[PDB]
Amino acid sequence: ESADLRALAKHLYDSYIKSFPLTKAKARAILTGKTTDKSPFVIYDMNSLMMGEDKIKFKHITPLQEQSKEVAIRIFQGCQFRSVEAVQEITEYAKSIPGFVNLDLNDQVTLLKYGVHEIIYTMLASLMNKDGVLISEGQGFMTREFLKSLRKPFGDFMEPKFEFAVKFNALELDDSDLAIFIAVIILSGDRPGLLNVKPIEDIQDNLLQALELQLKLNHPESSQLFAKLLQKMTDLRQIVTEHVQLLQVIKKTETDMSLHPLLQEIYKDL
Amino acid sequence: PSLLKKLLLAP
Ligand SMILES: O=C(NCc1ccccc1)c1ccc2c(c1)cc(C(=O)O)n2Cc1ccc(Cl)c(F)c1
Repeated sequence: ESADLRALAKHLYDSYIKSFPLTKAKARAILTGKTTDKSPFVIYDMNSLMMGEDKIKFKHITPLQEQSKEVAIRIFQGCQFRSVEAVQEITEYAKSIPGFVNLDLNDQVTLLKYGVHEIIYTMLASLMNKDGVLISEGQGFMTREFLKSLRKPFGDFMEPKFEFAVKFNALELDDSDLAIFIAVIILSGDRPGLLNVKPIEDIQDNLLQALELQLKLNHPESSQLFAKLLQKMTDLRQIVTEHVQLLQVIKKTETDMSLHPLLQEIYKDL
Repeated sequence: PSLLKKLLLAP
């Protein structure tokens, strides 16, 4: 049984490389300054943001800068745009996981709907230092302090993401580990409204074995790593909860904020 | 029409 589980881990890691353009390996290389490439443009303040504002990939009728008078809104829009693309990359990876295609589509939609936010925050940690986050596919770096400067409620918007990333990065997971971990999160059988729970948990049980084999082999000296990682899964639930509350406060609080239809689908009835 | 469903039935 050991040989079949190892093949699954390989399958997932290959799909992961195919699906996700900026990997942890690449992100860490950039963050550690070990790269042929020139260092990212650092946005730490309003002036740096203005010069680097053009670098941000916001695609719309008007340029990012003209989009709002208020800078926290423009950053918010950039995050939402990246999230829409992130959901596409996750969905593509979800289709790669064995048996996911066979399940009921409505189940497949339910799993993505709850899964995506938790996966995004996992992979965001790959982009994160204690001091900031790589943005725009590595081309820029926005500091944690600058994100924390923005007026309320936006100032506290990214901070739990940073707090989670410090703890999660301390696990020192590599890309191969993450591929399986992510697969496990997608295949959670306790999502509200799932029609057929049994096939889901069946796959998730298989994924969980591959994961702990992966972690023993890849991280032999790390005692109870599997345990620590499962506990994180529960932490992610709690980040998303926090995040949704904040969106509602924005919803009623800000008239200007506009939500993409894809996000809007995931957010409704959550 | 779910947009997620549309993404799922994509190639
Ligand atoms: O909570 C996030 N999504 C949920 C969400 C949903 C509705 C509106 C806003 C939020 C989130 C936050 C930050 C994120 C990403 C996702 C993905 C990236 C990424 O891949 O870079 N980042 C970093 C980042 C930081 C600053 C700028 Cl300006 C930016 F464009 C991107």
